[PDB]
Amino acid sequence: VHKPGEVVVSYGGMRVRPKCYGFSRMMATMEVNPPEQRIGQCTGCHLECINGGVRLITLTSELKSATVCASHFCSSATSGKKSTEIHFHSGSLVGKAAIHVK
Amino acid sequence: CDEMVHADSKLVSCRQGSGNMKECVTTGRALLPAVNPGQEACLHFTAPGSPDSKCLKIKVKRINLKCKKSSSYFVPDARSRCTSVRRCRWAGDCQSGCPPHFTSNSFSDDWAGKMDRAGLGFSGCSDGCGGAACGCFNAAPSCIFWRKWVENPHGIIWKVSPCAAWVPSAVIELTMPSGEVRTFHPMSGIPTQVFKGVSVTYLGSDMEVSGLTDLCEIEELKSKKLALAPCNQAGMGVVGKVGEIQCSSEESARTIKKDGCIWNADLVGIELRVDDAVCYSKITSVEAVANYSAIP
Amino acid sequence: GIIWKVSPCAAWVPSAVIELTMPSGEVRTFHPMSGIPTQVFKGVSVTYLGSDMEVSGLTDLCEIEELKSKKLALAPCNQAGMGVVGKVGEIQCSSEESARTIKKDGCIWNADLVGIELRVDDAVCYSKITSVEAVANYSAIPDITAIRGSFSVNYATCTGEVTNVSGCYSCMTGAKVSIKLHSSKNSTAHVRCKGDETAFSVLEGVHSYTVSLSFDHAVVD
Amino acid sequence: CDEMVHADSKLVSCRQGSGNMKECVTTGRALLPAVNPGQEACLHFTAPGSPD
Amino acid sequence: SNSFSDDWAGKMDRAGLGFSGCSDGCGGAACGCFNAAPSCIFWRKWVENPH
Amino acid sequence: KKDGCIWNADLVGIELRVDDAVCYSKITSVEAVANYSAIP
Amino acid sequence: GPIICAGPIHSNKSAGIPHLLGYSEKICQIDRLIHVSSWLRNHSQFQGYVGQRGGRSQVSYYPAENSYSRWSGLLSPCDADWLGMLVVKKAKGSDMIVPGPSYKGKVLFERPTFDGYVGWGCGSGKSRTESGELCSSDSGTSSGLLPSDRVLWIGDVACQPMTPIPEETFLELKSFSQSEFPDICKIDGIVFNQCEGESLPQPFDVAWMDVGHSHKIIMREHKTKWVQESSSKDF
Amino acid sequence: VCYKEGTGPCSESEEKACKTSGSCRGDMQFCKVAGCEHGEEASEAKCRCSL
Ligand SMILES: *[C@@H]1O[C@H](CO)[C@@H](O[C@@H]2O[C@H](CO)[C@@H](O[C@H]3O[C@H](CO)[C@@H](O)[C@H](O)[C@@H]3O)[C@H](O)[C@H]2NC(C)=O)[C@H](O)[C@H]1NC(C)=O
Repeated sequence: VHKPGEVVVSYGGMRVRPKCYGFSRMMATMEVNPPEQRIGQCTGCHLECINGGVRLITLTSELKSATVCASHFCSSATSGKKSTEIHFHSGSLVGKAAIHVK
Repeated sequence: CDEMVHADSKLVSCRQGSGNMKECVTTGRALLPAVNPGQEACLHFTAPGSPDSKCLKIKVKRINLKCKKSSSYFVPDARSRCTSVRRCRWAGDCQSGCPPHFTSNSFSDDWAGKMDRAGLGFSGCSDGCGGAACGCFNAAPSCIFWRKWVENPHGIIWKVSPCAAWVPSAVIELTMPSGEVRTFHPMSGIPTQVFKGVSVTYLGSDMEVSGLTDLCEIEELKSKKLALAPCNQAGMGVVGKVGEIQCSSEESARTIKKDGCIWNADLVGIELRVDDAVCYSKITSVEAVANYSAIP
Repeated sequence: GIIWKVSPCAAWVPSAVIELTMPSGEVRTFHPMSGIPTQVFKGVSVTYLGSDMEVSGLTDLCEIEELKSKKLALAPCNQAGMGVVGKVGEIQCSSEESARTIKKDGCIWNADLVGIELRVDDAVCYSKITSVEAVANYSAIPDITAIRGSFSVNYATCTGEVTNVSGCYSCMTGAKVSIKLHSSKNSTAHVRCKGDETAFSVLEGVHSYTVSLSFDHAVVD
Repeated sequence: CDEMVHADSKLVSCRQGSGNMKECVTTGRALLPAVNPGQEACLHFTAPGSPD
Repeated sequence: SNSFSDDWAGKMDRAGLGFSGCSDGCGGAACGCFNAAPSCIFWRKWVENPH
Repeated sequence: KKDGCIWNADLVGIELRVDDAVCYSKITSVEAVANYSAIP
Repeated sequence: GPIICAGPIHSNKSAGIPHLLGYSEKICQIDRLIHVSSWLRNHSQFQGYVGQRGGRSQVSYYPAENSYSRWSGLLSPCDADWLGMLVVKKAKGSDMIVPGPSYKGKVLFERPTFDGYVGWGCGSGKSRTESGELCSSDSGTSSGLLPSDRVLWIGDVACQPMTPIPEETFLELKSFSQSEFPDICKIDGIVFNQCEGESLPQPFDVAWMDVGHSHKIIMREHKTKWVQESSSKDF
Repeated sequence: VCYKEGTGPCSESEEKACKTSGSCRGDMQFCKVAGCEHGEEASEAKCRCSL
């Protein structure tokens, strides 16, 4: 008979005989998982002493009460600051001692 | 505010829509000096009538060096998969001379034409096994048809832009006289014109400039971190660059289905055998191929 | 014929040998080119780049291999889509099953390569082709990390009962310690906190066995 | 293994197909240091439940 | 370059021979009109003189 | 509006985005671009 | 064209075709679409002789060009029913149509599924002139002559005698299919991977094979292989 | 739009149903969210709603 021949499907380290090999359209479904989450939380910020001016170093005692792995930015003080440590890990009770010229 | 400049109210056209409180509409141009960082600058408004007037406060926050996204492109994580349907001659009846024309999208050989999970993979015949070993008893050889997929099971996507420049810019907050507060980032080293409401801010003094090599930014959609590289980019993927697949829809950046994104000739590693073809690849990951820094 | 398959990488980057252990118990081998951010696909996981802690340079050379496997040979090994003048590879042909004869179209000739010359009666044969050997030959051979896909993760009384200690501190392998346990279930163990050197990852059967692991210390705790 | 890094199991989605033994499906990314040649490196998996 | 049938057929153009073009295409749920393939955008430029 | 006056190829600064295009320019004012005197 | 012969044309419609023990006699009968009519008398209850002068030379399938259609030697699932390999079954209300083809003048179409093979029928005189499930009365179909007009088959399927695999080998394929499609969770209501809530309207088209077990298997990274050997059945 | 394609459009009792019902089929952007229950109407299909 005018046939191509027998079929064998080899699929990722296997050798399998098909009773019926074919393609067809099927009725299916799809799912979705909502994106986004949000966080906020009180932090203790205190100032032991200050030596701001032109000199880069200052003594600032701020803390965090949070658990998030990824830490966001931080900000500056008056008279044009940009703290060398804006992002610093926020998982555990790790205080942050910044530097300024205020 | 320490530095303050009043308007030029000589443009006078006010319609007395209400008698208790007046109304007026005006425009013009102004030249106010740059304020020190961390402070706000003012702008005084005057009217020919005495009692009423308003103000406008322009607050600066930061000075830094960013560059503008002249373009934008997405990069998926390519993988190379390849199938093989192996007819033999007089049973696939495929032409003695392999048809030099190849239909790269349908593939009527295996289920007519449908959506292809590859982005324009190629086609071809091959050399032919024939005889008792391959078992279909014809002497003459057999053509084999092969596919290549550029695929992405669980991608991590990067959007990139080749500014290839660095000019000072700042952070601005604005105070409409009504009481609105709208934020934006003006590229005030370049005479860019950002549009909002009624006003537009523009250039400042480039009191210091610096030079730097051909580098530009790499960012991740899950936001692993931010990365820097030589970061070559153009309309096409040049040899040896960071970005090969350059694809222009985030919602279509998971799979490879939008036409906008553009392949490389013979990029995927298809190689043949006596029975069927196997997959390899020569693509390079973004990391550790040409990396000159890593952001703290 | 004696057939050679060739590829022009024209580069050299460090790579290694990796064997993998699926949590189910599968063991699949592969060779990752971990100097290049290549992504090898298997099962659910994929491994990728490492640190190129040393690199070196080398000239335009690439590999020559024989199908009967006489031996392995190296050459300048020029290759492209076409056969350029004076190169190692003139006939470049893309089917092993059709590599004995010359019948597949994929492989590509050279203009006026074969030496036909005429006479007063009939033409005679000559050639100007060159063998692979002794034409241009310059030698003769004598932070690993992975990305996770959609895994297939699966899911009581137990005693430790150590037996002995070996000797190593500050040797690159560490000392090997043996522990004789038994547990009613098939399970996996975890770290000793005071060992102060490394974590643990043992796996046991439901009997009394011993599985030995490597560690180093100044004094045993 | 001497160098060992545990997973980041914060991705939690497990369907209780069977009560005696649980099931779960997860993914992610990991960064383990390169081990010395001739030795094997590990990767620990954790679940919110204790025993397994 | 003079009519622009896309937005109200062809009329007086307050620009002096500004150009035309398509662009790259946003497509998907983000731009919201649910087709996969990208979208062309048409743009004008005016050379103008208020006062 | 008169045809007699003549433009410059790609003089006006059109640039695109993911949604819509924004305006810029590279033209120069007559003053302080190349000025070598000012009449008393 | 014909495996053996062109199918007979007998004017008197009211005839029930009987059984035959012969192997090389039923194939040309299968060429005549004799078996599908028997399904109607069994489930649809109509003595409609199907496809006069048609054979396998004019029958059309939804995909535009079918290479497997050219090959009459291969065997299609509805023709695996006469020979006892597989059996097609009725349709339940929870089973839904696929909006692909143009359902004009039909009575019997196939649809291979995850579980089995499904056939749908209408009444005699109930012409099918729309994709809906509702069948429509009309006298324009009183004559039984139709070139596969009522016989339109979905999919491009090849079938053959097979030798099974152990149960564990089946379990390997089922798990591996789950890993390759992370997004797919629910199919035809049958669980593929349990997930959270899911949408509904989406037609779906991947290749598949059957190896003698309940759960169907799908693939995207497969390599086929074509061998033909002298088998007494294949004559 | 909803139309019975026989005796014209759907009824008010029909179109009000076909935002709550589960038998009248339709095209996409109408089944993902509005829920075409796709009643297998072999004969006498209910009225289809498209865009
Ligand atoms: C529709 O129903 C018919 C009767 O219910 C049925 O006819 C029956 O067909 C079977 C086929 O297996 C015959 O079974 C015997 O014959 C076969 C070979 O022909 C043998 O291999 C079997 O072992 C068995 O001995 C029945 O004899 C036959 N019925 C009668 C009364 O003879 C049709 O096959 C049914 N058609 C469909 C599509 O379901």
